[PDB]
Formats: sequence, structure tokens, C-alpha cells
Amino acid sequence: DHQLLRYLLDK
Amino acid sequence: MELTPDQQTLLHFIMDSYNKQRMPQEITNKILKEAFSAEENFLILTEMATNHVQVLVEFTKKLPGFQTLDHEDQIALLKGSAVEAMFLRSAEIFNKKLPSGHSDLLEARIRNSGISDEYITPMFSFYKSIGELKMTQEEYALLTAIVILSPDRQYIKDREAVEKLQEPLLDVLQKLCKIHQPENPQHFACLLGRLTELRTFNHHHAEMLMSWRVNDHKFTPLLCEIWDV
Ligand SMILES: O=C(NC1CCCCC1)[C@H](C1CCCCC1)n1c(-c2ccc(-c3nnn[nH]3)cc2)nc2ccccc21
Repeated sequence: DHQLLRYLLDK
Repeated sequence: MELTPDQQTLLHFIMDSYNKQRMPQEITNKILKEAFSAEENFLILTEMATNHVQVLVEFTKKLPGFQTLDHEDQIALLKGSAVEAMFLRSAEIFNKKLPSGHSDLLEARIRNSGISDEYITPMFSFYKSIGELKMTQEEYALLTAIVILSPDRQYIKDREAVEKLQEPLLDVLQKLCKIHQPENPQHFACLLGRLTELRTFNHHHAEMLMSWRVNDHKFTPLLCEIWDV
């Protein structure tokens, strides 16, 4: 999943 | 043989990004100020690591070409490097010159923090061997960038795209070594050799965390994802 990581990377 | 205008530009830009990290002195003043219990030190570690990962993500997005990589490869590079970058930054801090007797108290505070005996020995062996290298701030910054842009990470789909980004960093690092330490020609190979040591920390990381002498191992949601705990 890694949804917080995905978020930080996209942002 | 010397750094080209392009390489000096990349170097100064990497250095400025890296220096946006929480200052060493901030970390050591707290630790040296007073002895905390294992429970309190575990809480300090998790807050330090959460802030470290947050700054690491920002530093990573500024590495030239990283943002053009596949979104899934970007996640795998970050997740695969976060623990190695934390131990490399901790080694930098540990080896910062402090007034007489301070680094001995720092070592005593870290040895008595709550980490188990099994993980103190490889940790301190790494810090001392890093210390012997006498690394400059540029070497720590480039080495961190090289650790992140490791093409040979598990779950990477496009390895050449990563290799293409790491190679100019490897070339700058080599030239830096061949200038800062001309009397030590193995210095560059020896920095790269210490990366192989950092990889071993990542494999037993979950176990090192759970063996801390505390009653409950609470992590933040960002650390749960990054550390697989
Ligand atoms: O705060 C700290 N490290 C941060 C430094 C900046 C980047 C993010 C990590 C810890 C202190 C916590 C409080 C108790 C003493 C150690 N730290 C460590 C360190 C690191 C990892 C584990 C560990 N354990 N399990 N997984 N990782 C343990 C200790 N080594 C340090 C050497 C110099 C200065 C601080 C040091």
C-alpha cells in the first residue's frame, strides 16, 4: 500500500 | 580531473538541500542535557525518525531526475533507503567534534538508551569506522543521494533510469575524494564499501526496534509504512 509515502511523493 | 561548472552546480545544490535537516547540535544538546529512561528515549527516537523521513522525502524530490521516474519506483527507492539514510545521518552526528569529554558522554547515553546489547555493537562499529574516514559535509550529502538512488533495490522495475541518475553523483563523489584526500587513493572505494555495511542494518531493523527495552513499541503511521512495523 504505502499511502502516506505515495501522498508525500505526489503532493 | 577537476569538477566541471555543471558538477559544482549539482554539488552546491545537493549541499543546500541536505542542510535543511534538523541540526546535529539540536539532537546532541537534548541527549547530553540529561539522562532519560528507555521509555522516553524510544519516544525521542520515533519523533527524530519521523522528522528525518519527512526531510528525506523533500531532499529526494530535489535530486535531479528523481521526479521523472515511475511513481512505483520512486516509492521503492524511498522505502528501500530510509533506514540506511537514518543510520548514515546518525553516524555523521555521532562523529561531530564536540568540547572535550562530550562525545564520551554521548556514547555512554546511546549505550544506555534502551537499545539491546546485540544491536549496540554493529551500530558502534559502523559509527567508529565512519569516524575514521573523516568525511566532509559534501561527502555525507553525496553519499546519502547515492544510497537513495541505488538502482539495485528490490521492487525496482526500471533499473537503468535509476543508474542514469546515480552515475553523475558517483562521478562527483569520486572527484571530491581525489581532491579532499589525494594522499588516500582508496578513500572513494572505502566510502562505497561502507554502503554495503549500511544494507545489513536495514535487514535486521524490525528486530532491533522490537528488542528496545520498553514495555510497548508505539510508532507513528508514517514509520509503520516505512519501517514495516
Ligand atoms: O535520535 C537519534 N537518531 C536520529 C539522528 C538523526 C536522524 C534520525 C535518527 C538516536 C538517539 C535517540 C534517543 C536515545 C539515544 C539515541 N541516535 C542514534 C540511534 C539511531 C537509531 C536507533 C535505532 N534503534 N532501532 N532502530 N533504530 C537507535 C539509536 N544514533 C545516534 C548517534 C548520535 C546521536 C543520536 C543518535
